[PDB]
Amino acid sequence: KSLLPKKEINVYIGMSEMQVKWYQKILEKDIDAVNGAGGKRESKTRLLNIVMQLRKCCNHPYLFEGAEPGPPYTTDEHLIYNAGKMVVLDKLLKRIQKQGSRVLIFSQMSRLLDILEDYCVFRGYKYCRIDGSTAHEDRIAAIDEYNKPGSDKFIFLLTTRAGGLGINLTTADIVILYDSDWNPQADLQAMDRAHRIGQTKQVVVYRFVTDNAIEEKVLERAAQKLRLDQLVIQQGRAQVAAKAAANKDELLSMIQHGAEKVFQTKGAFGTMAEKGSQLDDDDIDAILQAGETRTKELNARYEKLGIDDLQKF
Amino acid sequence: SLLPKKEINVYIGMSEMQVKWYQKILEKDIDAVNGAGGKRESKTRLLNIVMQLRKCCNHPYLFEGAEPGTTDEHLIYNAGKMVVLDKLLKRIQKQGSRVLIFSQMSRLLDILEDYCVFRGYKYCRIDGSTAHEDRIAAIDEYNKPGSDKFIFLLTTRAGGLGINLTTADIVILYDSDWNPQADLQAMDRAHRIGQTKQVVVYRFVTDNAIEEKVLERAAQKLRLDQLVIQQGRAQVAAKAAANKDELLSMIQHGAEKVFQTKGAFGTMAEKGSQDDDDIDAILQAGETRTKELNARYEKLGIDDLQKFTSESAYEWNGEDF
Amino acid sequence: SLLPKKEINVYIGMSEMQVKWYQKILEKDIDAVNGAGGKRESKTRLLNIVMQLRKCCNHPYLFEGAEPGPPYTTDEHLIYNAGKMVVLDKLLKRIQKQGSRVLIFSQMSRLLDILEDYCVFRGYKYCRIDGSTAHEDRIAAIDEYNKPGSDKFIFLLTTRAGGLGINLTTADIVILYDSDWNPQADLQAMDRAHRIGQTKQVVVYRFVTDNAIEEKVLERAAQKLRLDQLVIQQGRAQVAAAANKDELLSMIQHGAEKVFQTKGAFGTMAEKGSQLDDDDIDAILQAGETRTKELNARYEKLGIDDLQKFTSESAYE
Amino acid sequence: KSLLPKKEINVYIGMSEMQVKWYQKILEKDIDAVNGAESKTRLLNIVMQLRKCCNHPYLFEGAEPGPPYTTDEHLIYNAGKMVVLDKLLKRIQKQGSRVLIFSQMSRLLDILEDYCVFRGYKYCRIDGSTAHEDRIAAIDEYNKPGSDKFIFLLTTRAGGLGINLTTADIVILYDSDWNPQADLQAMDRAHRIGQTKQVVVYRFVTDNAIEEKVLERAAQKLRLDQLVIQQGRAQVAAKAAANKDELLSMIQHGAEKVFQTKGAFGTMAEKGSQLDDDDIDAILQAGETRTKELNARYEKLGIDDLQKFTSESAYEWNGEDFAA
Amino acid sequence: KSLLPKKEINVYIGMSEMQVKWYQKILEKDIDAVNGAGGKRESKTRLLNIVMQLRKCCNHPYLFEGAEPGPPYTTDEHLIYNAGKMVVLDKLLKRIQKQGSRVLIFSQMSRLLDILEDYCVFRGYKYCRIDGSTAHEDRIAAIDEYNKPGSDKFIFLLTTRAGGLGINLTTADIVILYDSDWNPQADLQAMDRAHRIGQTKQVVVYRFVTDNAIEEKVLERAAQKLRLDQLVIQQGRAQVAAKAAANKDELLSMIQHGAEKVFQTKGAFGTMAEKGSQLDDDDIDAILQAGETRTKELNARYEKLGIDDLQ
Amino acid sequence: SLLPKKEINVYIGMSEMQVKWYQKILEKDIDAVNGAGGKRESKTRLLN
Amino acid sequence: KSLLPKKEINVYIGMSEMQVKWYQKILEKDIDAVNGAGGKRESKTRLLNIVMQLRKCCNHPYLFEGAEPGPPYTTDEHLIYNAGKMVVLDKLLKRIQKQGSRVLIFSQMSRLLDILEDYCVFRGYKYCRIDGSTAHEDRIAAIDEYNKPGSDKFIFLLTTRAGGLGINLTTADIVILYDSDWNPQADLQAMDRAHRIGQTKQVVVYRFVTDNAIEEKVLERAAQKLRLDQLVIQQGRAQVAAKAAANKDELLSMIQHGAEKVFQTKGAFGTMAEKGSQLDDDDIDAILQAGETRTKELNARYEKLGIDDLQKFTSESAYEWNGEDFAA
Repeated sequence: KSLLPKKEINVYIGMSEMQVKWYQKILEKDIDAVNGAGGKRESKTRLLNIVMQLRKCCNHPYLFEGAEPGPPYTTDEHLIYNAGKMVVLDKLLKRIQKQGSRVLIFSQMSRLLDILEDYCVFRGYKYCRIDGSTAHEDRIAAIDEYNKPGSDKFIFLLTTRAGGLGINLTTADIVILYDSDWNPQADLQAMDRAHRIGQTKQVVVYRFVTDNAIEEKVLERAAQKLRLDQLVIQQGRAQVAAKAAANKDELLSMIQHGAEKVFQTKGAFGTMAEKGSQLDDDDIDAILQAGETRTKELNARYEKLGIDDLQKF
Repeated sequence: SLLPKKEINVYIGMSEMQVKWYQKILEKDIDAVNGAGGKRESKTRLLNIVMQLRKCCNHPYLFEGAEPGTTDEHLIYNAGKMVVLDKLLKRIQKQGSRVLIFSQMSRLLDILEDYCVFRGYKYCRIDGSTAHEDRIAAIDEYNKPGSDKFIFLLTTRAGGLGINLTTADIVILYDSDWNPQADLQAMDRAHRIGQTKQVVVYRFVTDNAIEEKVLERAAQKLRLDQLVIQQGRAQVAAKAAANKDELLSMIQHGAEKVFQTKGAFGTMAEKGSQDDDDIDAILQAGETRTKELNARYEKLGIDDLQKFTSESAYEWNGEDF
Repeated sequence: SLLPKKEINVYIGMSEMQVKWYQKILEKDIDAVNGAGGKRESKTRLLNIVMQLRKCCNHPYLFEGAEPGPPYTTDEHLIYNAGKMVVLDKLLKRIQKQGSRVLIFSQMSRLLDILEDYCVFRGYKYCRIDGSTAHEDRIAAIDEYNKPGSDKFIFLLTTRAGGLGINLTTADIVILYDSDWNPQADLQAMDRAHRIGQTKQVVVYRFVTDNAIEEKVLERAAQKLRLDQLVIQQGRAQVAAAANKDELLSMIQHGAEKVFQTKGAFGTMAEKGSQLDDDDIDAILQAGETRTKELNARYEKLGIDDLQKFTSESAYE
Repeated sequence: KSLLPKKEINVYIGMSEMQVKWYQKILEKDIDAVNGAESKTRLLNIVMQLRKCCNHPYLFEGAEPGPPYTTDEHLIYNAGKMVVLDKLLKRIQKQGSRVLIFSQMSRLLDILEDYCVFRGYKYCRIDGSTAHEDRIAAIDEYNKPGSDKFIFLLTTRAGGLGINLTTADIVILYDSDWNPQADLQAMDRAHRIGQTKQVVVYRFVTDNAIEEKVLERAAQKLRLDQLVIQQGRAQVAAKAAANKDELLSMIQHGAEKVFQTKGAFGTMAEKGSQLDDDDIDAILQAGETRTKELNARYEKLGIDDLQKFTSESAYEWNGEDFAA
Repeated sequence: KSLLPKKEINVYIGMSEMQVKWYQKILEKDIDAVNGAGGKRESKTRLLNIVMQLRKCCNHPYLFEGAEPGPPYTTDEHLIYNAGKMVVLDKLLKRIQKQGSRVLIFSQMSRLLDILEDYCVFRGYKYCRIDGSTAHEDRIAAIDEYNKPGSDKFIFLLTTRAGGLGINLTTADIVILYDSDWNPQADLQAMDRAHRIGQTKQVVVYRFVTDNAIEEKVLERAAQKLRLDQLVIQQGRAQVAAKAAANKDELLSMIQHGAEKVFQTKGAFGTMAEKGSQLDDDDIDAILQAGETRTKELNARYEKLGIDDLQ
Repeated sequence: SLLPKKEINVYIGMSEMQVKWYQKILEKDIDAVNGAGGKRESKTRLLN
Repeated sequence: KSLLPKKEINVYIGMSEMQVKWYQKILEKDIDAVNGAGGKRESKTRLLNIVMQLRKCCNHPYLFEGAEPGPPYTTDEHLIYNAGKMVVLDKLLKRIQKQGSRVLIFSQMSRLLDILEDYCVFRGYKYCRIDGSTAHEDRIAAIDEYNKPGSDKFIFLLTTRAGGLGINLTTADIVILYDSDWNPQADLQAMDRAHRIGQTKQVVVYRFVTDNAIEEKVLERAAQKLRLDQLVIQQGRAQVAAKAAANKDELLSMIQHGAEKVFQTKGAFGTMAEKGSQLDDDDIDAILQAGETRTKELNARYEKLGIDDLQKFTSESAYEWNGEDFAA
């Protein structure tokens, strides 16, 4: 049956004033690692921590303790306009529901799904959730709850880790990757819960990217890793074909090649029929001339082929 | 500087004698040739037809009873390659060049031995089923400064790895191997370190017969090998972890603007957190940047994606952040 | 057919003003220059000297209070106060005269700012990608310079700015004002114009301050570039260090015909017959050591291109 | 102290009439796989049987003349390597040299044990089934000054780490290991720190048989291991950052000439501030010249000539303990 | 949606006279390794050869050279009655087609699929084939052809290798494993080409097993590994729960436990309410006896559970 | 021979003073005891 | 020959007033990860940074930038009395030199050897050094020199992971592990530069451990992994013996067991000699009684051997050199 190609769209998002303060605070508390480096041994683990904190800031400031206005922590509109992605999500979901579409929202951080839960109740969105701490049959209980015909649920909150487990959620048609995994295949594996055989509608995948921040630069490395993985796949294909011996069909096409021309020939075959004896200096000069031309012709056909054009030969 | 090697295919016809044997081979198993065999069959009978046809393209005397019931001119003129070789060798000797000749079949080198005696050529020989000490002597005698020999008879996979015959400057592949590397390593006996002259390789290929089709399958296999070698860095770089240089560029990406900003960032600051039209402008501009990102990267080869070992050698900042 | 690019090091001196600043930088911390102090000192002190000498080899106006006193004008002193600017001025002039366009790369954005004032001073139409430049901006900057019949002439970039795979084949000359510490960075900047779609011969000019710090910087990068090539060229070695079918088949078939031929004993045994006087042993050891030398001297001299087994060798037929 | 380099000599050996019969029988009993037709498991069996035949026919059951099995000269003249070994050992003893004999197969050392008893050769043995206290009893009994022992039989993968038998100067590899690094450990039981005499290593190779082909494939992997070593050194140096001394040499370069300079420096001094086309042609001409000369100096540095810091080589012991 | 569970049935099959001759010949051509032993270094590699040949004999005698009646070859009923599995396959397919069912046929050996191709043509069965190492675009072309509405095909020949590629073949309802993979998950990966989301009918899987031969013994060893995979899966789940920290919901149950009874109490709590002072050692014996009683009871609740529960 | 160990849970009550403080703790944070915060609130409040 | 066993002695050291300030500064600048009294979700990557900084603090504060006194910067006595290990080392070396002993000093950090270099020159201590950035040409010019008779040298500074396999410095008798590796076998190699074949004197190894700090706890965690490696080694011994088939020596004792007693017997054997005919169940009660007695006795013999008593064929300890060479 017809499976429409998935529309994968990056939506670039800014940061709230609160996010800017925290993003600045994160960079400040390790400016020496940012400004220069330490011993190469030290810098890597020290920079890797900055990455996660900036990753958290791009997701939501409330992931940091004491950020949300002090106790009591009430769920109001502040939960949305204090995070850049929430503002985009709030209006994106409002349009998604009106067009009769159901949405899966994946995330790297379970504490962010916790934030999304308080938002869903604040807006009245019926939802399901698989964290990864979820047990085996509580997974299946949530899948069935969402896929049942005439379901009341609308959003399915998942961690990207628990997305690629062989679960099928074709009853949703829109995928929102709130943040991206470092392995592009893991994000690609999460998309294939809605865009797989069984889907009837157009799958649209929204990849939230905090523009002009660390998430925009990460997008370029994920773009590399997705391409290098594509090349390894191609090298395996060319390697299988290169290690492959001739088939029964391959041997036959070689034998029959020109066999008809031989059966017709009565006297002499080919270059011997032209001359056939006592090669003259000009006679060999013509063969070597025509041979070198045909030699260039053979090399030209295969030198222009390359990996991405493998399944021609 | 080592001059790149000239590789030239010499497409050659066949004699009247070869026509009869080529037809007899096609006839004694003609039902197999037209595709009659079942799929469960072995490859042996199909390969037997191939081996006999290649023998016919080399020299008809490879078949028992083919040669008339003496070493004379008929030895040269009853094989299309032998006619081409005879004048090609006579012209090679005059210009002072020395030649290596490779073959798949040791019994064809038996024919070339009688040829080199008929024409009075000095030669040595390594069947590859000779002996280590014997082929050491055959090598050194051919490379002896002031060598008497002119031709050197070899089978393609014979000498081993790294023997040196650079005192010869021309290589003739009487017939070709199934694996392109065996012929490629046969050329590299002459085209390797120490060669002072230009190495030229002649590949006898019987035109419009089976050997013309063997050449294209071997030409494919060489190209498939080249892509598997060339994309060898893909397995490495696809699993590599980020350098200090990589992580540093990730954290500093936009750090200048964030410090400069005293309100919010782009989407939120300008708009102020409040339209269908504003969001539809984001999805529009977002999808455009996605296409341009996909097109720019999904065309790339491994020359742009490969990470040199020297990049992790982070030494200083270009702009001291 | 894509022509191999021409890479040329252009060795440049320093103006009288640079020598003054170059001396001051060396003087203000002459202890570290002469290698004084403890060996426990962190790398920060020397690296700061490297930065200042690198800026000084680029342009003295990168130091505050260098440009002639207030008020500040943009004139010919912007050219003749830096040796690289003097060579670049006639080089750019000759580039436009021959109908060529040029990409100019740099490590420092504050230098591209200086080059901006130069391009406006000489009336050059130009584009700029900074690395501090938004995505949609540099897309338009790429397209502007790549438009057919483009007004622009010079493209100012930082060696890292654009990212992978951007195309600037509408230029055929590349000028590296200053070099990068890792050679792949500069090599990627040349391949902005030296890639598929480039019709004309790509020429790359690399400005190098002769007899100063940048000449010594360059040798190190050239070394690290040579190291990388040896690694990459030898990347096939570990996967080669199992056994093919043919490799196992050749081990069994080796000499098997001669075995079937033999009815009595094999070589050493047939000729001498399980009894060996001193002379026969002496030949065995002399023949072996001779074969041992020729075997070792043949393989210990080889390279990866001879040991590497093609994947098509597994296609046994 | 001065440690004389080891002399490694391949001793190419033929096969007795009995070996030829079995070698033919092995090839014939599976001539289908020998011909070319897919599982290497069928070939790996043929290889192992041929190695046994190159070593000794009595490793095959029913080969030795039927019961009773008597130890006589037939234990020697029915194996090509035994004939060479018996006269080699005889000369080794006459020149006052003692020999360690290694083998891949413990059942072959069993054959050598019966040989040593038949010839009156005092011996010791470490089989990798030998207790520590029994190993140390054999080591000392062989090394004690004025020792009576002459031959020491060991398995190549006995796995003794740091065993010292420097009181012997000759090592005989009856058959060869598939990993050349394992044999190099067996050599470095006599050729190690403590050795005073010239170490000579004899590697028995059955000429014109499977053992000769194995010998060539071992040299290929032996060279490939060297190439990996060199790629590793070139890799470490390529990722290495500059030292305080390396940064210092960069800073100090030309610093004296700058302090020496009163006016302008170099190009700006040679023709100041205004350059005609003749000036640019001279800079570009010398610049392209110095670029070619600079590249030529670095284009000549291959993997085989790299600055070694640690001095490992594929042709010396890994320090790796090969207990299989 | 409703996905009916798959019927997995082992079809135990005998051997033809020709198979017995070769099965004897294989066992005889190396009987000393079979009945006894060689060296532990020799025997294991030597036995692995015997296993591979015995499975070829259980599959089809024509896989051996010179076995098929003297060439020239022909496709007759001899191609069928000379292999036990083919005879059973011949009558099963005759019933399979009449009940309006289509079958995927897996095998470890492509040279056996080569035999099945000649069989399918000999009976007039429309088929497709995906061979281990078939080009990707050609590999896609058969999936689409077999699944297209109103398809002409009836049999789909596959290698167990080319099964687990993420291909979907739900338009068939019968799967025949001509022979079994040593890795039980590989055969289980082959069944899910038809028994997956999209299937509407009852999936039946026939696993051909040569009874009283090596293939029957493999069946026992393969079932053991199938259970060991379940045990590792269960150990992983039990490991995660042991590594898991308490929920906010778990902590809430800990705080609330007995909180209402504490608010209810006006004086002191259970043991201190019953007595409260330093009273008799009869009181301590009453607590310790009930304490040892509740401990035996408490341990009993959790010593009941097992790796198969986790609930 | 090592004798297996007798493991006994000995179940105990609280004094009148403890009941007071056990109530005072549950009272001074009665909202969290009833479960008031959203899923985003950290465990710190309940853990205390 | 007799190779005297190594004396491995942990010498516990305190911290200077300056070290305490930095140790406090390290803990305070990331106290939320240290406390674990709230969320306890904080990542390990944040702790690995705290661990690495506290290890530098235990070595020397001058590894932190801005610690050492501002201009004028001078190498004086403050290089010693600001680090607890330097104070102990300074007096340790003073006693070591007078008794005619030479010392190898190892370290995990090459930048610490830099501090030791300034220290060695400040006191007039002749030294050599191997970093792994010092070439083989320079290696043999110093190690093979250091051993030469009448050497002027007294101290040899090396990094624990210099990599030198088979480098032997038996002309030194004292090994100082200024700081410890997290793989004990890496420290074992550093010891086995002096405590190996060729040594004539008693090798003493001093392992500096900052008491009541992170270095004391690491030492206790190092003993666990060091102990667990012995168990892995011992389990391997039991595995090989369990997988071992019987040799002809094992088979011969089985055939010979009681064969003489059988050759001597001319009537019935054992139990059949007692009765032979099927007699009282008192006889079966006596056999089952005697059989159950011998069964418990057999179980007791093998239930009392257990691991750590497994027979030694190869002399590998977790407490001796791996044989592997370590490079950082």
